[PDB]
Formats: sequence, structure tokens, C-alpha cells
Amino acid sequence: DIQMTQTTSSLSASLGDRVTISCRASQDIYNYLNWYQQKPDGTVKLLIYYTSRLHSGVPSRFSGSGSGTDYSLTISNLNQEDMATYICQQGNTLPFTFGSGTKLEIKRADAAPTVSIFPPSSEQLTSGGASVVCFLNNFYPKDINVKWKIDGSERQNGVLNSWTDQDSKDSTYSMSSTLTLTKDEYERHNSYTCEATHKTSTSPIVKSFNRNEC
Amino acid sequence: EVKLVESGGGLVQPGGSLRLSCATSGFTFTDYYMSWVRQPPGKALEWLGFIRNKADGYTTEYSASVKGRFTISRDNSQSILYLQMNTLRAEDSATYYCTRDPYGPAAYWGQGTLVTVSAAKTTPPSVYPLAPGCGDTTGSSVTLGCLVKGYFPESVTVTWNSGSLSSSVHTFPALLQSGLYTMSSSVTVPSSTWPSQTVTCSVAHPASSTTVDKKLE
Repeated sequence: DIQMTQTTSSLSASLGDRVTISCRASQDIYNYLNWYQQKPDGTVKLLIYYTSRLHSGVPSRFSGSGSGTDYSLTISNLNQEDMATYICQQGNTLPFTFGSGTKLEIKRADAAPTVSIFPPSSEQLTSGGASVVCFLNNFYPKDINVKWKIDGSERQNGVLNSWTDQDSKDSTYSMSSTLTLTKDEYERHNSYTCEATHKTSTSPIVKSFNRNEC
Repeated sequence: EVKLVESGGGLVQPGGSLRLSCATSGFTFTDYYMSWVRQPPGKALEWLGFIRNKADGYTTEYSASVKGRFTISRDNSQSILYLQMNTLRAEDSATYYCTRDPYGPAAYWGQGTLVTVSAAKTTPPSVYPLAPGCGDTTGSSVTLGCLVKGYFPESVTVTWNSGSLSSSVHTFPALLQSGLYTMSSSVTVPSSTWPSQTVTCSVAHPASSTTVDKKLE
């Protein structure tokens, strides 16, 4: 079946710009090309059908065009609410096949993370394990690298790290980093550091608590 | 509103089956092509099959992959669409979408239901409150958080307190680690409270539990 290919999966534009996102079909599609918007949650709206037609509700800042195998969606003047991943699907031969998608990140001024670091709860600890948690909040760009040092040595085994998707209201990201250990490995050390390295600084920005402290 | 709400999702074990249903309102359901799509984790969207409208009889199309194994039916009195899935494999885990009009102008997608086809069993979360070390850190605005460790299958919701003076709640997506799920949420609040008034996170994992944990200290 026809493979839809979206070269570019990530794109960043500042809002004021004109975005173009490509879709190539593997077979001639005779203009039965639809473009969708997928928001970080569920939702999926059809923006253009039949290479060019705007579905009601869609802003005139979106244009579709192209022929044979190659098609484009253009966002003439990028608006903050346009962050989404944009999809094309061919409706010319069954089965219907969708492109991989292109996520559109809003380019923003760099923001430095505000770190927060938490000790284990009495509840987890009395229940056998300890997780030291480090929230590194509201930054830009996405790329950042946290390392956990216990008592001065980086720890490898036991780190979970997840980011939020771009903020809808202000375009930053937040990340959570959790180090898990036994109540016992934990009772044996004192300093727990969370060291984040980010575009906005020259030196790692560090938060720590000593457990001896408290 | 022109509602289409999907509903049979949850955990099924492999080789099992599930009835997915799609409820609609505010348009003539007989008039529209009704379609099922899914998005596996990671992957692109995958069309599974549609059923035509009264014009056309209510004839069905299916993709090579699901033909004979999935079956789309329709009830035009109640104005429910169904997707009976059989002999479900782990690769059938996905968010499944109900859709009105596939071929363009009246498009309307619901929000998906999640199926996990897996041989693991339901596990309710252990929920930990996260508060900072006494003595050692605050300034103006307090960040509290909650770790909901070790539950299965997905989706958990963490509720806090709703009063927009701060309350910059964050949700960090769940990650699998050693075959269970783990997520966290933060709230950040103005320091004029916490200490002073209560903040609680409530964690609702619909394969049956609600826990409500208080940020004390």
C-alpha cells in the first residue's frame, strides 16, 4: 500500500513565521490527501481534505497544495495554538495510510530550569525502598542532562527521567528525575545531589540534600 | 455538540477479545460513514475499517490486517457503532479512535480509548507524597509533588486543588520500569500556604482505586 513519508519529525518556528511541512506518497495519489492536527492529548482534527480544501473551523493561515506524489501544508503565520504534530494520509487506495507526523515546537527564548529535590516519604521508607526525586522545572530548550551523584559519585542504575510536552501556555518543558534505592543503600549515604546541565549555563546547576541535615 | 465518545478499553489478556463501542449525538448517524483507526504507542495512525451509510446500505471495509478478526457493526436505533476485536495480540495494544466521515468534510474524531493486550495483571499504585526537607529549602513558591509508583495498566489521574494563584501543576508521563508503570505530578503553590492550608494529591487508577495523600510537614 502507499507509504506516506513525512521527512522531518521535529520542527521549530518562533511565531511570527511561515511553516511548510512536506508529505510524500509512494504512489501517485491523484490529490486525495488529507492533513490532520494531533494535539498532545488525544485530539485529532482534520484541517484540509483533498489537497487544498479547508474544513470549516480551520483558520485561513493554513494552506494545502501539491500534486502527483508530493504535497505541502503551509502555516502562513504561526500562532501559539499551532503546536501539534501534523499528519497527512492518502485516501486514494485502500487501505488508508497515514504519515508518521511532524511535531511542531514553538521557538522560544531560553529559560533556565528551576530545580526542586525531595527526600523519601516516611511511607515509602517504612515500606522498604527510597526514591530521591528531582523536579527540574520550566525550561527551554528541551535538551538538558541530569546526573545523580550520591555522596559525590554519579549513579547509573535506578534513574527514571521523563519530560512534559511543550507547555501550551508558555512553551517550556519540565522533567522529572527519580533515583530509586533500598532503604538500606539510602541509610548508608548522606549527600544526594541532582546535577542538571543545560544550554542556559556554563556550570551544572545543582541541588542537594544531606540527610543528616534533617 | 456533535459527540462521539469511545468506551470498551482496558486490559485484555492475549488470545482474548473486547467489544469497543462508540456513542454519538447531534447528527444523523445513519448519514455517515463511521470508521475505526488506532494509534499504537510509537507508531503512526493505522486505519482498521469503516462501515458505510444508509445510501450504500451499511456495507463494511476492513484492512488486510484485521479482516476476519475484527468486525464493525452499527446500531441505528441507539446510535451506537461497535468494533469486535478477537484473538488479540500484544501488537493490538493502542489508542482506538472512533470517527465520523472518513472521506473529508464532516470529520469528527473521538479521543480514543486505550487497550492493553497483556498477560500482566492489574496492579494499583503506591502513592508517595513529596515535600521538601525541613530546615533546608523554600523561597517564594513551594513546589510539592507525588510519586505514583508500581501500577498497571495505564491511566492514573492525579487531582490536586484548583485555585489559579500559583497552582502550576505538571504531569510527567508514565514510564515502564521492570514491567510496571511510574508517574509523578507536581504542583507549585505560593508560599502563603503550605504550611498553612492542606494540599492533597488524589490518584485515581480506574482498575479500581482511589488514594488521596496529604502533604504534611
